[PDB]
Amino acid sequence: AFCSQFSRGVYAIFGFYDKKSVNTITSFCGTLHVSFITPSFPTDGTHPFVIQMRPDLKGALLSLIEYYQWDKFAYLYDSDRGLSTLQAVLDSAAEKKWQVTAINVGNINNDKKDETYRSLFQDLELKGERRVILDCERDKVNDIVDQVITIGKHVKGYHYIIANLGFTDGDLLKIQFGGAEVSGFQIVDYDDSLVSKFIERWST
Amino acid sequence: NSIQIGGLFPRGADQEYSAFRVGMVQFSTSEFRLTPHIDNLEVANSFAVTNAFCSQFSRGVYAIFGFYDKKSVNTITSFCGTLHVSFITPSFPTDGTHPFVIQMRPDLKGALLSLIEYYQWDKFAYLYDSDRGLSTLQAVLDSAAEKKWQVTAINVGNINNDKKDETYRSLFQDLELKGERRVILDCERDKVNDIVDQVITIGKHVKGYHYIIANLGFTDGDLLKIQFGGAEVSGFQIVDYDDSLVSKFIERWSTLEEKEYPGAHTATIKYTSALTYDAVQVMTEAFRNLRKQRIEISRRGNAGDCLANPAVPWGQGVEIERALKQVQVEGLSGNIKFDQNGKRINYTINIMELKTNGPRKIGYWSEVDKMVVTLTEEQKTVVVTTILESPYVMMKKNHEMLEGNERYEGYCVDLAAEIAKHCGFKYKLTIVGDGKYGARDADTKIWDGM
Amino acid sequence: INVGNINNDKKDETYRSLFQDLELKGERRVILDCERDKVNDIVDQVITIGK
Amino acid sequence: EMLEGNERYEGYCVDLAAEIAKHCGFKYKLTIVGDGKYGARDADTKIWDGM
Amino acid sequence: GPADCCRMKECCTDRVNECLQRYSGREDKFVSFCYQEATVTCGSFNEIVGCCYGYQMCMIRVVKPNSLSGAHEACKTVSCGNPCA
Amino acid sequence: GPADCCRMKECCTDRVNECLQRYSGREDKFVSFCYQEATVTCGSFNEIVGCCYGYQMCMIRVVKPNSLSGAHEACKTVSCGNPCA
Ligand SMILES: *[C@@H]1O[C@H](CO)[C@@H](O)[C@H](O)[C@H]1NC(C)=O
Repeated sequence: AFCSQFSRGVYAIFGFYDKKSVNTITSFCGTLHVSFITPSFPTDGTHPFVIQMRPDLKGALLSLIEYYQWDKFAYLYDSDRGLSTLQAVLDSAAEKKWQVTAINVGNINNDKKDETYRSLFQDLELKGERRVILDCERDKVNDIVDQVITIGKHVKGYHYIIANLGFTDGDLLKIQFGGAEVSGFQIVDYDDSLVSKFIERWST
Repeated sequence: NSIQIGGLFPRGADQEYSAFRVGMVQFSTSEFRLTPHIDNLEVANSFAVTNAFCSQFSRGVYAIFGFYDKKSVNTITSFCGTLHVSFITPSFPTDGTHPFVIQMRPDLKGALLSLIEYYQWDKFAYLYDSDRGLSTLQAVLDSAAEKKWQVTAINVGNINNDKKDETYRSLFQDLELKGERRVILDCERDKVNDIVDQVITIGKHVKGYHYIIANLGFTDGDLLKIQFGGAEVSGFQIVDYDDSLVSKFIERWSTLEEKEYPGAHTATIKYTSALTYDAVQVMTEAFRNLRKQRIEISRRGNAGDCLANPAVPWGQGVEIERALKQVQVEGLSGNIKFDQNGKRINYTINIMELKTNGPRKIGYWSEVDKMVVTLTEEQKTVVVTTILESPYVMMKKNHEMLEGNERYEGYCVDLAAEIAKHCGFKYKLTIVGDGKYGARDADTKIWDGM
Repeated sequence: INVGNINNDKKDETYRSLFQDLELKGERRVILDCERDKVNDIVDQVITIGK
Repeated sequence: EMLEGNERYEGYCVDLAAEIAKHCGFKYKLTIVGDGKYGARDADTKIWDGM
Repeated sequence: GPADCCRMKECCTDRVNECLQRYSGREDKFVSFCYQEATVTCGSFNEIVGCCYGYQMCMIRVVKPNSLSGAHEACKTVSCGNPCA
Repeated sequence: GPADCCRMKECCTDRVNECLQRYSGREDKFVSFCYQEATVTCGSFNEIVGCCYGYQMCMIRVVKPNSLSGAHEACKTVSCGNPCA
């Protein structure tokens, strides 16, 4: 597709990439001197000819963990946006006194996953851990949330931190009345006048 | 019967290409002869890999032998997957189900984890870089969560070599803080060597530390550095030099001239190069089995442009793939067999430990049996601390004219003489510095006194 | 407590207030005598408030 | 004669035993030695007799 | 401030465990030491008894070198006994 | 048979609460009674102190008629104080 765009002689390219294809995009845009702008996750390193629209979530997350003063917690991640954030919080856990349990939910197939989550949170019951961080795309986030409500861990005493800029993009009405604390990140403030006008135009 | 096979050698890889040529010579037969087209490139560059691959494709090669990096590996898997061209590589195994790729390198995960269980490590440090992928990391983290391990995951790959001096000193400072001794190095051999030098520099190679090198090249690198350091070092070896095959191969390898074959004059050989040799064997046996099964894979016409849309794959490719995957041969890496996806099966990873006299194999690791162990294997002056109390320990009137234990007299002095006499040691009477018996300071929580 | 007179259109917080008032007395043991639909509704609300 | 087990015995070593077992957290059954000797090493057979 | 029972126990077990971790592989030797430190940091109603006596005893008799994690995980639920005498 | 601490506390609060549930509207009056019975059932290291003293005081000062559930839910996490004195 990229070479198709290139032969057509386009001056710039706007797109998305995945953990697999991102090196192809970086390499090709870097070699052919074509500018690439993407909403997708930031590349870790110095990549020329790429303008990354997505802000870095690392600092916000680590600072939030420090804010809630979490000594020990569970970290739920997938292999889709990369382990960069995971590596980050692991290194920061090494610097601090943090005890972190890293669990990969990405390699679990959606068709056969029922008891996979029950066993997951069973292992989470082993350590008695009530603090949990979800680093995942909105879909996996929603699934995990539903599984949480099903086993009744969304009641009081549990604290969930959703890591993404999409905290209000997923459905929160589910665990909203559960009585458990939920925290997250929002990159778009709907209270801003610009965003308000945009939403007025958007809903119509 | 000229069989065109493309190949990709990263610039600076010599012994690999040397062993490749040696494989070409040894496994050559009158029936058919492989006609390699070698193309040198920058392995980390995706663009370069793409260009080389499409170049080999347009040339109409029946198979490609090469290398990839964490950056370029997806380009190779995706393209080989689309065009149905078989790719054979010594480079790190892909985590997932990748078709049309034959990975010569065995999976180290099981051997490593079983090794951890063998040494009974409850807590340790894990030093990794992102080169071969984080697959192993995910593995040891999930196994750490399952078996209740406390593991410190530290990325040494993101530290720049220009500014890295105090970074590692601070690293092992933070690591010494918790009293954690046990350390695992999963890194490229260069980074490993660097870390080692930093360790000897900071004197962390002393007794009490245990290092586990994760790779198949444990004896390929220089172990003489920390050999006398007094710290235990363990690792993995994919090439057994005690085997007759490897021994004769090594004799012929050592008799080879360095001028014609670069870096080929040696006692040993890098596991990558050996894997390359064995790869040549696998390809030869594959096409041989293709000819024995009476199946003609010969190309009718040129492949055309690899990029041309929609891409159309050739039928023969699948047949060549099946041909390669069904191969079972004997080689430097031991018994060589593949599953449906192309990963290695039934490999034997020799588990080795570095001792004073040198390295030795303490056992082997199998895909089924896990870890199995092979053949099982003056007087210092005693410092006596004491305090002055009557009549337990007292100074003699003439004590200035005497020296050592003759300075002191008392009940405890005589008792000391008796204890030393019965236990048969030389003893040195010394008075404690702070002049206290023993106590715990409520502030510093430090024990003071004898 | 009569759950039958509650209209389905406006019923959201009605059940929350119901089970809040039920939390006042600390009542755990609860008997549902209801039509299958009403049973389902009450159950779903119970899962929502995590009781 | 009317009691059974550790209730049959009373004494300093019995109470001390109860204390030790209570401190170390095990169930203990008091028994009297067979040969009725404390301990000794026979100089010939080199066999220890007694507790 | 105010002193507790449960808090003292959970703290006791955790501090003992975290302490024995620095001594890994010699662990069976230092149990009483780490128990001493833990009694100091978590406090005790009787200085002799310590924060949790039963956990200390269980650990001391069970713990073998490098077996720490399993030993603690088995022993941390044990009854502490009477924190008086 | 050690009585631990935590087991005794959770038992204490549970028995007190369960007992006070039987008296509706009189809840604030019978707190001491139910604490007595609860100390009896759960045992105590010092018979005078009871299973959990701080919880008893907390309930007595907080609990008002018909306010039982909330009062208990607030008071069950409180520090018990010194069990030996
Ligand atoms: C070869 O690999 C398969 C796959 O796990 C295994 O079942 C079999 O036992 C292996 N054979 C030997 C001899 O290890």
